[PDB]
Amino acid sequence: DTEAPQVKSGDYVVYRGESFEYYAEITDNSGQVNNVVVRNVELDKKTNMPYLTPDWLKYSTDNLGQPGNATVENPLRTKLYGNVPLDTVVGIYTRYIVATDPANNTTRMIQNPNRDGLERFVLTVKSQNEKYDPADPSVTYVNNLSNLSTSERDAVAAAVRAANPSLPSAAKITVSQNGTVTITYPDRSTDTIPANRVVKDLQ
Ligand SMILES: [Ca+2]
Ligand SMILES: [Ca+2]
Repeated sequence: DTEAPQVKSGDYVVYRGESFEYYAEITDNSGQVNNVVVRNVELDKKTNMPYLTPDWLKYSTDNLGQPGNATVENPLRTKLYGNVPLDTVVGIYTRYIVATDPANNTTRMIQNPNRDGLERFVLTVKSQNEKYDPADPSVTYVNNLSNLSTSERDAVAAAVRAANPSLPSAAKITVSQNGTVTITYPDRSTDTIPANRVVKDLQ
């Protein structure tokens, strides 16, 4: 056996403050894979060993080291998962999935976008606001569209929550002097709802 295992992955998106779960598929001409490693291409400048960042990106593979566990008909599944911290940066990470067969052939890491979705994958970390699309609330009637009272602002905030049960429980809903709504997600990103869908002049 001189053929390394092959990997089929994809483009993975995750969101701060949210959990994620993706599955990559691994095959080998022998039908058996003994190890799968998800890793940065470069070695940890300290231990001289492979590592994986971000530290919140985890992986696990069931049924390693068993005959017939990685056939083209029934590929081996590696789970990539985690909970994205609220405080991590938003950005892209390009990482590699490398598997080893009984002959100790291991998938090669090739730094080329033409390998994206195979053994190389791009993990996009977006802000939490990008997971949600706030819905307009039932309008609140106000005396003056240019100068909302405290109680009118409170009522708008409640109306926005009532119409958006899917929003993170810890999101903060604030309302400006003209009825503009800001939804501040736990990761501090924001969405806005324009006043003209939220408030109406009483008269
Ligand atoms: Ca092989
Ligand atoms: Ca949004």
